[PDB]
Formats: sequence, C-alpha cells, structure tokens
Amino acid sequence: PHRYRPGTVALREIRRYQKSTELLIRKLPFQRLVREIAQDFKTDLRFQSSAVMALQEASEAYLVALFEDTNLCAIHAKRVTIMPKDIQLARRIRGER
Amino acid sequence: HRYRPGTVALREIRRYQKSTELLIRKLPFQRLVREIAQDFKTDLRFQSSAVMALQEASEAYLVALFEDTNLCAIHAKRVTIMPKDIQLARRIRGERA
Amino acid sequence: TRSSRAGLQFPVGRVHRLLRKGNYAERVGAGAPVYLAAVLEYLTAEILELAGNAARDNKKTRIIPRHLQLAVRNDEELNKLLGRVTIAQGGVLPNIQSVLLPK
Amino acid sequence: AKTRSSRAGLQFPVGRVHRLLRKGNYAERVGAGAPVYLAAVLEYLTAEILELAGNAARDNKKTRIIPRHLQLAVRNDEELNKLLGRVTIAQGGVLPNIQSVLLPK
Amino acid sequence: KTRKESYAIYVYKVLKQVHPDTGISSKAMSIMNSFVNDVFERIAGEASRLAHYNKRSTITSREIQTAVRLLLPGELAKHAVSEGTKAVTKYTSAK
Amino acid sequence: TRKESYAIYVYKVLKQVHPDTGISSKAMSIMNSFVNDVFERIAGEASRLAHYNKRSTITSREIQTAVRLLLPGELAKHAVSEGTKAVTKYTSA
Amino acid sequence: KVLRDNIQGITKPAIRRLARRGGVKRISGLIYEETRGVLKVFLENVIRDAVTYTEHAKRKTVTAMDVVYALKRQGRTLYGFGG
Amino acid sequence: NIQGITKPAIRRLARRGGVKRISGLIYEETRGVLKVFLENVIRDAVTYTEHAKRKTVTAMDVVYALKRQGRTLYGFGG
Amino acid sequence: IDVNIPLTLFEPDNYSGMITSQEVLIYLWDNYIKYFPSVAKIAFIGIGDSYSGIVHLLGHRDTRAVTKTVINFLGDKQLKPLVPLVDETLSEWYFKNSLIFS
DNA sequence: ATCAGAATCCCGGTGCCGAGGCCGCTCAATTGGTCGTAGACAGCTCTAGCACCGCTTAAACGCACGTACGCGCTGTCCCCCGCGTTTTAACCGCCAAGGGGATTACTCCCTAGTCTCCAGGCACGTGTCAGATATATACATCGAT
DNA sequence: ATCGATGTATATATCTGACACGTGCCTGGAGACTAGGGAGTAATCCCCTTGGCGGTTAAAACGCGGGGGACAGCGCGTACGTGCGTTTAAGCGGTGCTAGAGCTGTCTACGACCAATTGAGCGGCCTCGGCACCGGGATTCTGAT
Repeated sequence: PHRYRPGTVALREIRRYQKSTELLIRKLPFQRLVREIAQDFKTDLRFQSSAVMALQEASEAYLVALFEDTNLCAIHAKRVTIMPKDIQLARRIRGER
Repeated sequence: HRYRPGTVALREIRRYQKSTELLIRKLPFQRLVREIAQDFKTDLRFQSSAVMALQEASEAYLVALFEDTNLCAIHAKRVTIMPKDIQLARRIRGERA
Repeated sequence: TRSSRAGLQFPVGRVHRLLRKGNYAERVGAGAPVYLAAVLEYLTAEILELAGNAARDNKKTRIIPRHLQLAVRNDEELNKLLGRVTIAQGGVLPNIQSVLLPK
Repeated sequence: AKTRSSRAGLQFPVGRVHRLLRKGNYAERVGAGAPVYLAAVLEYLTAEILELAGNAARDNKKTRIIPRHLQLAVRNDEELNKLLGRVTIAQGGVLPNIQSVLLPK
Repeated sequence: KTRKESYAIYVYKVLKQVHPDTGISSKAMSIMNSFVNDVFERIAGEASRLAHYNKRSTITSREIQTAVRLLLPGELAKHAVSEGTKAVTKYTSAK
Repeated sequence: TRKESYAIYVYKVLKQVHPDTGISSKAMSIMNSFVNDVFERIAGEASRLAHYNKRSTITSREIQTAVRLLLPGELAKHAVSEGTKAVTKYTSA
Repeated sequence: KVLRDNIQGITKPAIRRLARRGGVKRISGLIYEETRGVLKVFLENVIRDAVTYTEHAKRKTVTAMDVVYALKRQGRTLYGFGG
Repeated sequence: NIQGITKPAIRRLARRGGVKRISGLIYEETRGVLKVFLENVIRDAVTYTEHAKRKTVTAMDVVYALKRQGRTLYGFGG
Repeated sequence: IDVNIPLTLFEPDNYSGMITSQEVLIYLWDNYIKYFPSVAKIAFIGIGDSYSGIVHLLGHRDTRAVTKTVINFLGDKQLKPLVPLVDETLSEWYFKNSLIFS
C-alpha cells in the first residue's frame, strides 16, 4: 500500500490547473442558481446562454483572484494552512460590506 | 513613576483621534515637494491650496495605511509592527503588486 | 419657471442647459432634468440630515467636515457607497482590539 | 483609392472613426488630424499587442490563437499589465505564481 | 471678473429643510458642491451610456428612473423612485 | 445590412506584422472590444480635455497629451512618435 | 414559485479545485460556506442592477449585453462577448 | 527635503492611525513610498499644466490626477 | 557642403528651384545624414532663393535632433514662412533660433 | 485596598474673523410660438428559449489511516518607553517685485453643410487546415526503506 | 541508494468548422463648394506669487534602562490527503412551439429653434458672534505593594 506525503501531488495538480484556462462550475447548477437569483427580483424572464457564460466567467475569475489573496494571507500568517480570518481580513482590506 | 509600554500609546490614540488637526511640520514637506517639482519643469510659480490638497492626500492616505498596518498587526497576533505587514497590506490593496 | 412649477429646489433651466452642453444624446425629454433634480435633492437631504446629526454629536454649530466623515461612517449605504472618495478635515474614529488592549 | 487612410499610410478608416466621433456625442465638432493621430495610436497598440500575441502563440506552437496567449501578452508586459489590469480575458488562464514557503523542502 | 455659478443656495435651503437652524463652513460647502457635481456626473454619464445603448437620441424621466435603480442600492434607489415619480407628476402638473 | 466592425483593418495590421497568424472571432471580439474601449476612454478623455479647455473641436495636441497622461513610458513615447509621424504624413502633403 | 438548494450544487470539491488554481496548498474545513455566501453577496450586487436595464428595454428576454454593462458598472469588465 | 520628514511625525500619524508600538525600517520605507505617491501625482499634474500652456500647476490638476484612479478629494478644486 | 541651384526663367518666385530644394533637402536628410551617426551642430545657410526647401526640412522632418539654427540671406526674395504642421512649438523654436535677412 | 502623579475638564473674560446677509447687477431662463421628424405605434415573421428523454459518466460522497502542521509553554535579550538635556527652524509681520491670465476687440481658416457619385465594404456562400481528440512512448520526482 | 506512479510532454493520424476567402451588390464614403463661427492674437490691468528678515519656541535629537515582545525550542493535538468503492445528476442531443425579437410603415406628438422681457444667481459689502484663549480644581487612571 503506497501512499504519498500530503499536498505534493496536489501541487502537481496546481501546476496542472495553472497550465490551463477553463471553467469548472458546471452549467446546469449555475443555470438553476442564476434563475434562483433573478427569480428574486422579477420572475420568469428568458435569457441568453452567453449571459450565463459571462456571469460564470466573472464568478470563477473573482474566485481564483481571492483564492490567491487568501493564499498570500496564509503565507504572511506564517502558516501553511488558511483560515476564514484570512478571508475576513481580505474583505476589510478591500472594504467589503 | 516609570510606566509600562502602552499607556501614553493608548492615551495618544485617544488624544489624536479626538482633534481635527494637522500633525506635520509644513516647510520640510514643502521642501520635499519642490525637491520633486524641480525635476522636469521650470519657471514654476505655484498655488498654496494644491500643496494643502497634497497634504490632505498624504495624511489621509497614510493614516489609512497605518489602519491597514494595524489590522495586519491584529491579524499577526502582535502589537509591534513589521514592514512586511505593509507589503502584504498594499498587495491586497492592489496598489502594489 | 420650470422649477417652482415642478416643485423642487434644484433648477431645471441650469440642469437642462448643462445636459444640452454636456453631450450625452441628441435631444432631451424634459422630465429628465426634473427626475435628476429630484434624486440629487433627495440624496443631499440624506447627507445634510446625517451631517446635522453628526454635528449634534459634537456641537460645533458650524459643521466642520469631521461631521461629514462621521455621517459617512454612520450610514453603511453611504460608507458602502462613497468608499473611494476622500474628505478633507474629516478625521477618524477609535478602533482598539483584543490583541491591542492591555490584558 | 477612396480612403483618407492611404493618404497617411494608415489601415484604419478615419471616415468611419470621424463618423462615430461626429455621431457619438463626444465633442461638438471633430477636427481633421486628431482622428488620424487617434487611429495611429490605435494602430500602434494593436500592432504591439499582436506582436506579443504572436510571440505567445509562437512559443506555444499555435497559429489560430487561443486567448491564453493574449492573457500572457497583456499580463507579462508591465507597461500594459499596468495599463490593462482592470480587464480579465475570458478563457484567460493564470500564471504559475508559486511562493517558496509552500514549496517542499 | 467672473460671476461664477455653484450649488450654494439650493443645498443651503435643503439644509434649512432638514436642520432648520444651523450653520456650515465654506470648506464643507465646497465638499458639498463637489458632491453635487460628482453625482451629477455619474448619473449623467450613465444616462449618456444608456442613451447610446438604447440606439436613441433622447433621455426622459423614465431613463433617470432606471438610471438611479441601477445606481444606488435599491432601498435608497426606490425612495428616489418615489421622489422622482412625485416630480414626474408634479412637473406634468404645470408647464 | 451593414455591420461596422474593425476586423479587416485588424487583418491589415495583422498581416503587417505577420502573414503567418490566425485570429479567432473571439480574439477579434477581444480586439474589437479593446478598440471600442480605448476609443471611448481616449474619446471621453479628449472630451474631458475640451471641457476643461472650453473649445469646440479637437486638435491632435490633445490626443498627444491624453496619450501621455494615460499610457506609461515606452507606450506613450512610441505612440506620440507614431502620431506625429502620421500628422506629418497626412497634414504635410 | 422560488427555486431552492442550488447553492448546495456548489459543492466543497469544486471550490477546492478553484483554490488549487488559486495556488493554495492546505485547505481548511471552515471555509466553504462563507465563500458561497460571498458568492451570494456577489450576485445580489449584480442583478439588483441588471434587470433594471432590460426592464427599461421593455424586453422579456435578458441579454448578455446587460451582463456586460453591469460588469462595467461593477468594474469587472471582461472581453470575449463583444460590445 | 528628502529627510525633512522626521520619525516622531510618523509616530504621530501612527497614533492617529491606531498603531500602538512601532518598528524602525518603517520610517525610511514610509518616506520612499510617500515620495513615489507625490511623484506620480505631480507627473500627471505637470502633464496637464504643459497642456494648459501655463506656468503654474493648479489644484484642479491635482484633483484630476486623483480622478485618474478614483481617489477624489472633495472640496479643493473639482 | 555647398549646393548651387539653377534658377527658373522669367519668373517672380524661383519656384522649381524651391521644388528641387525640397528634393535636395529631403533626399540628404532621408538618405545619408541619419546614417551618419557621428553628427552634431548642423547649420543651414541659404543665400537668396529656395528657403522653402529648408523650411520643408524644418516643418516636415525632425532635423533639429542634430541641427541647431538656420541662416537665410533672403534680401529681396519672397517670404517663406514656416507653416505650423506638427505643432506651433517647432515654429516657436524657429521663432527663437533662426535668422532671415531681408 | 492605598498612595502620589499624571493627565483631563470647565469657566469667565476677551477678542476676532468667516459666515451670512443684503445690495444690486445681468444674462440665462422663460415665454410665446412654430416645424418637422423621431419615434410612437401597430402589423408581421421569424428567431430561440424551453422542454423532455435516455445513454453516459464525471463529479460528489464516504471510509480508514495517520502524519505532519497549528498552537501553547517557556524562556530571554533588545528594542521601545520614559524622561532628562541641547539645537533648530517654523512662524508672523513687513515690504518689495514681476508674471501672467483676464478682459477686449479683430479676423480668418476650417469644419460643417449640402449634393451627387461609386466602390468599399458588406452578407453570403464556400472550401480547407489548425486544432482537438485518441493512442502509443519516454522522463521527472517524490517517497518509502 | 534502486523502484514506481503520476504528471508532463510528445508522436501520431484524422476530422471539422471556423476562418479565411471569394462574390457580388449598395450605401456610406468621397468630392466639391460655401458660410460661419471658431479660434487666435495683442494690449492693459492688477492680482498673485516669490522672497527675504529675525525671535521665540516647541519639537527634534540624543541618551538610559529594563521589560515584554520577539523568537526559538519542544511537545502536543488533530484534520486533511490519499486511496477505493458507491451514487447521484449533469451532459448529450433530438424535437417541437411560440413568444417576443426584430423588421416595417405611417402619423403626430414632441422637441428644436427664435425672439423679447425678466429675476435667479453671484460679487461686494459689513457686522457679529461661534469659537479660539485660558487658568484653576475635580477626577480618574497606572503601578507599586
């Protein structure tokens, strides 16, 4: 039973996901999701699929941006591991309310 | 009697955030601004409220940067600061890379 | 006029001339200076009301812009709203934490 | 040769640009050679972008350019990564920006 | 010699509305004149963009209604829909 | 119909750099959005300049200045140089 | 008629993969909900604007153009979609 | 001048800035970043004034330089 | 360097002499003098005719990266003004360091 | 708890300077009125959003094991706090000087306006090669003993 | 140190639709001419800016001492990577329908545009009181024990 030391083949896949460009949010969950959010303002509108793809690209872009900020917060936090306090610190630095 | 560290520190935080007042000797900073203002242009009369606006920009931006530096120290479980707090703080400003 | 007949404080002639001058589209439907004047008058009523409350907190009877920045940091729609804009003579407010206070 | 751009040796139509400047509510009247200068800056920056886009497709061995190459071409050049940091390219892709403290040891 | 216009007397009397007997400095009034010009520019710029988006040459109170419920968070924006449609019927009252 | 894009002039400057290179339609969308973006930033910036200067039309001095205000060093340098090259090349003859 | 549990479709491994593109070595267990909650606070700040476009446009269909115009005013401009 | 700004003024701004105990390379790093701040502002304000054909940089120019990156001071030359 | 110009016949302004002065001036600066690397302090001296070709070296080329001040003994000939083309700053530089005598 | 020792507050007199107010000027608003066209408004077609179904499978979930990363404790050494002593240059008031923009009156070239002419540029149609996908092969690194 | 599995890179052939081109038809682009207003320039004003002087005057500097804050060492504690088997639902695609987008066509309302008279809005004016100045006495901690 052979078993890797932790997080290193994870970093090999960090090299994999930073060798690429793609989306990762799958389409029917985000479709159902944005129909739930646009449901909450005025109901039952038809859309564009390109609208869904535009919101999905902006979603994953702002995600991986704040994931790299949270990684830099855990580095300055003298840690290998992250916390929600890294995220909360990032919101009060960026001024989010 | 000899006080511990923190006493006049907290008392001067309460004193300086009471007052509505400027804090910097003016003409050393005007010597700094004309020491910049020589560098690319000549025959330069100036107007005083532009120097007052640069004063407000510098004081407001740097009390803001002491606030970011303070909250990186709050994240850092410390009271005495480091320059690397300022480096992380202006990365997550996005002012600095 | 066009303004007292509309019942606002914010002059439709001024604003109409400046929208004419300001190059947005070609022609102007005249409710737009009136509706713009209404939103501008309501938001300056917001700012002056919270600024007068912040001047009531400190009792400088002429509003120093300390009170204006206090009126920013009170209203979280305004604090969330005007989050990139500086205020001269505005001051700050205390914030001292669990790592900062003496134990 | 109908075009005003061959009189200046450009490639971008100053009649079209002068039209959308006239029909755009930017200014009231629109001059002659200020659209020529604007089309010159436009033509220079599209040559300068597609320079490094051809470079980044070139080392990635591609002809029909995927915008990975475009994201490299903006984000590497810190005159233009400075100037165009606000906009993510769709299917941009991220750089290997891996800090040493989380690298193994 | 320039008889230069600002937003002095209007913001003055709006302060006389909301706080009936008080005072202000000229510096804070310059902040307020700045603030009126800033919000004038942002609603006017969004009106410019939405007028170019809708392929048309004019801008009415309808366009200011949709501009402000794009601009403010929707409680303040919908209160401004109340003040604005108030002003719609109260300016289509007279000429 | 008509459809005023800039794809063939992008093809012109593309072939000026290389005959070896294929654009995508999405890369044309990136490039045209870049055109329309930089078009309207500079166009509103020249409009801002003419609002500050209180005139009616636009000289290429304003385009020169706004290129120096927006663009950094080599970018504003080479763009001012290419622009006054074009000012010479048209306005001269 | 409202929809429900769609943010449950955002599962913990998908956020974990996007943090692996975000360079992150070690992944805490305390994280995954607040991200999604911030994601809710993302889209609540989007479409509060956005339908106000197409309600003005008198359209019962919603474009990607309104999304693009919203991300101009949210300051999150992306290309690849035109206009 | 470049060292006309002293260490205790930086500590007074730290005490209005909520900072309670302070390190020392901080002061020189602060003077450098302040001078970078002022050089970019007066870079574009001088560029506005050379367009203006004037030999006096106005506060208008400084507010417009703040108005480049969304950092607008209210009250002094909008 | 000396260049003589053969005149134009029965003519009030020596016009094709000005034409070949633009051919000479544009050909010398756009064929060899940028490809002289070791060059500074050029002065142009025009006697009589054909000032408009050297005016055409100023207002149509950046020759002032190497040259400094132009000399003209105009005298009785017609005025050849520098047209403001790229700016009126190079014409202001013309207005500061040049000489024309009539 | 018990101490001084600082640091903080509140008061009556003086005194001063920026709001704020009114005076009056003027120029843009307003009004009165006409004109034309953008756009209101209705009709028509034709796009594309919605739905549904069934074959596949990628993703999500769960468990077992344990390892190595967070953190709590201790313990020290030097970097700040407090406080004592010595030097600068910030500020105020005084005059002196000149740069340049505002204001004023003047003219002219350029860009807009208009008209008429025609190929640049568009949609539409078409054929093809870079690129994706699928399968075989070697190369790097991490890790367990 | 030799060994393995996982990821990366590469080599192949193959097929497709997007690109890239070609085709043909027109409207917007080009040309030619005018008129008007934009813009550019010079002459006087006086206002605004620089500059410099000398006196106090607190702030900067410098130094001193030890505690508590930094940092390192150790040990503990635990959750997340890794591996495998199970399950859920997204993706795929294939068919059909109509709502609403989009295109069209006319009519008129709505806005532009012009002229003639008026007060909305500001500068200039002065005075006054909100607030800075302060000197004394009440309290409210910090640290030592």
